Amino acid sequence: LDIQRGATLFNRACAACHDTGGNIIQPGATLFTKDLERNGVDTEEEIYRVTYFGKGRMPGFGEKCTPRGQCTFGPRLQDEEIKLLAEFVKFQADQGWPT
Ligand code: HEC
Repeated sequence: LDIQRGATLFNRACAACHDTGGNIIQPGATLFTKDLERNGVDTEEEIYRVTYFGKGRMPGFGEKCTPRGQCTFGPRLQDEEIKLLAEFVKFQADQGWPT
């Protein structure tokens, strides 16, 4: 994957909530491997799905995310952007979110 492009997109679309792989809103639902595993989402395909459709307090970002209330009120992300993000998150989680 394009690490730098992924990092740039993550840093503007995700980082304020998932700061350095964390979760400033919801303890226990970080992007670290152990939390992803406990939540049943430690795969690229599952990370993509939750990014696309959202879950609870997390908005989803997909073009076809529905209904409006469960999705970002900002611009939707393209499929290719969400794929890049899912690959980036999986890679970072595998690496332990290096600083
Ligand atoms: C705050 C407004 C958020 C933004 C912006 C993004 N995410 Fe998020 N995310 C947020 C919450 C509150 C949660 C927990 C939802 C729940 O009730 O389970 C999540 C969860 C995820 C997960 C799953 C993590 C886990 O179960 O341990 C992933 C993979 C995830 N979020 C990814 C992600 C990406 C790629 C984002 C940018 C496009 C993004 N989130 C934005 C809060 C917020």
